[PDB]
Amino acid sequence: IAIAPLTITLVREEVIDFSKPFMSLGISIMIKKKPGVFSFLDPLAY
Amino acid sequence: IAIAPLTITLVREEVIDFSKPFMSLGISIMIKKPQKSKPGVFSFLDPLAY
Amino acid sequence: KTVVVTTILESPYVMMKKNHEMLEGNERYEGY
Repeated sequence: IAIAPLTITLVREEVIDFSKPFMSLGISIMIKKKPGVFSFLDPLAY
Repeated sequence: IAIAPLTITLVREEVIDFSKPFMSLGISIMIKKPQKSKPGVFSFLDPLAY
Repeated sequence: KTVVVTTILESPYVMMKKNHEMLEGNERYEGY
């Protein structure tokens, strides 16, 4: 018996009996989650 | 066979056969879509912090 | 053979067709 993070796929199902899924997942996305002191002069160029 | 959204429970699995789930689901929360709140009395000071 | 595909009436799983008066057979029900 194999207890591992194995996805239930069509090719795997036909040859290996898969138990009930203990967790659900899917493809997701992620990204990378301080004004200057004299930032009040920003609207106009130096 | 029964093609219905039946929850895979222990008492059901002991007496019937369940396949792999065709959808993932869980408990969530209902709230009303946030309405525009009435402005406060002293809301003219909002643009600048306290 | 013909299999009785029993199902329950639940939204949005099975709708009751608005024009099912003249429909017969499997055409009465449509849904998930």
